Parts: sequence; structure tokens; C-alpha cells
Amino acid sequence: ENLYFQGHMQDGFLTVSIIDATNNRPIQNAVVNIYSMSSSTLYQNLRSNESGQVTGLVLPAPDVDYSLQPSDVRPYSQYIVEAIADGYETVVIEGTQLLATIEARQGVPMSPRRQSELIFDIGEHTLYGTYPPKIPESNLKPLPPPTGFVVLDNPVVPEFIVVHDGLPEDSSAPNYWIPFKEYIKNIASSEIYSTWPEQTIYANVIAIISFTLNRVFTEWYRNKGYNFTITSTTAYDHKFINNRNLFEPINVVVDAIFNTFIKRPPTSRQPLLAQYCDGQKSQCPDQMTQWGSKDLGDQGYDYESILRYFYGDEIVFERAPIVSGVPVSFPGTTLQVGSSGQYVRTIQNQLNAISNSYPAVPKVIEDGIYGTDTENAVKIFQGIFGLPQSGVVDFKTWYEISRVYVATTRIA
Repeated sequence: ENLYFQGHMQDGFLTVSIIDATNNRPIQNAVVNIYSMSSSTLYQNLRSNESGQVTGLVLPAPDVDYSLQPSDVRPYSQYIVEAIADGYETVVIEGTQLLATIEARQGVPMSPRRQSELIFDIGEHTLYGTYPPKIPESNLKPLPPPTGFVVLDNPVVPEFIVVHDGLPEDSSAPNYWIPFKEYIKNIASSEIYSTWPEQTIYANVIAIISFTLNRVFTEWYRNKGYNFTITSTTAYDHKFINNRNLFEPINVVVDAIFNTFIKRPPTSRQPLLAQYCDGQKSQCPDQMTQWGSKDLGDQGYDYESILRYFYGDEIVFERAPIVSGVPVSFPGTTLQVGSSGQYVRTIQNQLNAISNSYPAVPKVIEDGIYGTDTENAVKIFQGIFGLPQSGVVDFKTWYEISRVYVATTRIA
């Protein structure tokens, strides 16, 4: 006797992206099967398109209401996604998590080669499952003295994070090189539900970035003699799940503010080691509660006041330099039809390169004039990587282009 009948299901959406793990190139015409979780078929023999994608799948998901309050019911569905493709070792993803009204994006990296298969398993979301609580720890850490290079004396967004999938002291756990923005998206997809108010996603993603960039900037684990940047566990850091699916509302937020962080006191060099907790299973004062920032989201607060409410009035928001592996930075003005010059020529040069791996991206004359041709290439590109198809190269589209350009021009 809930709102409806117990068992009621809504539509949540899915897009599957199949990429060759050795060169990041999309795989076309792979088979994609979907199953449920007891387990039975739902979709059979889906074929990936020329961008390696099968888009717009529709899958049942619990009532969205279960993800807007603390609940005993799992607020998301779990599915199995199977990718098969000739020449490639098959990949099964178990536990792909679907939220009603929202697009889940599942990435499938396949390696080239007989009867072996890769199984990635996605555990329970931290807001639902039970995970070891976060070992308490100080918010500010010691630093080496300033070398006087200012960019070196202050946080910069690295290009990669080296994640240790296990406790720090378990030397047998694997280390993965994750691109920064895919890292933050993976943490956020397990820490919050993307059916949450926009301003609440922003404020939680900035806490995640402050934390993560404090591990990077203080070189926490290297100066303790480990060969990694952060671990995947909830006790020392936050829950990272290799190849879990990301969510569209979270991806667009991160694309937009992935270099923004908290400083407290405002004179800090290092970003605040911003810590949180859900706020039902566990309390944590002087810090942020995930469920508590949802309330303030519901009550219409913006993100600077959500964070200032949990961490204090005096905090300031900083934007860190970004190493993207293209030695040009976004110039601070959106490029669009009409624009001209070297930044436009650089966009067109990157998109043409990308289009050798993603032929859906039509080619453009590389002349430095942002014409209809370029706006159409940017709209198709945006559409492939889950971005609003404004056809406009603002900050978030700039670094997404650089990210794919590098990912596909790296080994081949």
C-alpha cells in the first residue's frame, strides 16, 4: 500500500558505449544483450552503431520517489550488460544501476584477443548498501615549502588519477589510471543519486573534487611510499567501482565544474579535504551530510550556500589550472559561429582527428573560422559524449574535446 502497488516500475534510460580498450576507438556492430537481476532476457542482439553506441534503451526502474528520501527499498534497478564482438574478449557488466526518469550511461571497454570473459561487478550504491565508515582524518595536511612557481605551489587538476582498488596496505590490489573527469563522475555516481536537485549535485561534486585534489596536491599516498594517488575504499577515501555506469545529470555537472574546489581558510594553498556522509546510517558534524544537502536542494538553495552551510561562510571557491595533455587552455570566452582565430583552428584540428575514430563527426576545413560546418561537428560530438548539443564550444565542451582527442590519438 505505498503510493501505488508494491512492485511498481517506471522508465529509466540507458546508453551503452563500446570502445576498444587499446586505442579508445568505438567498436561498431558489437552485440549487446541486457538481462535482469533469478535473471532473464530483456534485450537481445542489439547492434552498436558507428560511434560504438546503442542509445535510448528503456528499462524499468523503481518509483523515483524511493531515491528522494532515505528508504528501505533499493531505489534503482540492476541489470546485466553483455558485449560480444569478433576479435574481442567478451565483457559482462553485472549490476548496472538504473534510476527512473534519468539516463544511465554504461561504458564497455573490450580488449582484443578464447572462452575467457571479463566480468565487472557493480556493488551497491553507498546510499543504500552498507560500507565501512570513513576513518576520521584532518581537513588540512602539511605541505612542502613553496618553490615560488605559483602554479607548482598550488593545486592543478592532473590528467589522470591512479586508483588503488583496495586498502592502502594490501599490495596485491590493482592500480588503475583513470582520467580525472571520469574519476569524479564514478565517485559521484556512487555517492549521490542523480535524480537529486541540480544545485545539490553541484555542491556534492565540488566536495568530491576538493577531497580528490587534496589527495593529489598533498601527494598523500606517494609521500607515504605507496605508488598510487587514492584508494577505492570508503574507509580512507570514497567508493570507486571500476567500469560502473555514470549518469547523465552528473556528467554534465562535472564537465562544467571539474576544476572548482573549496578553500578554508580562504588563505589556504591546499583545497579543503571535504568530507561527507549520508546522514541516516551515519552522522558527521562540521561536515556535509548527503541527505542534508538534498533538503537544502529541495528548499531552493544554490550550491555555494549549500557548502557554506555545512563547511562555513568564509570558504572560497577556486578554479585550478587543468593539465589536459593538449598544451592550449580554454581562453575564457565561448567560441561559436562568428568566432575566428587560433583557438577555432585548434578545435577544428582536434575534431578532425577525433573523426578518424568517430566517423559520425563530419570533417571540417581547418581554416580557423567557426562556421556552420564546425557548429554541426560540435553538435554531433556533444551528442555522442552526453553533452547538451548547443553546437557551441564553452568550457565544458572544450575540455571534453581535448579529452577525446587525446584518448584517441594516444597509441593509434
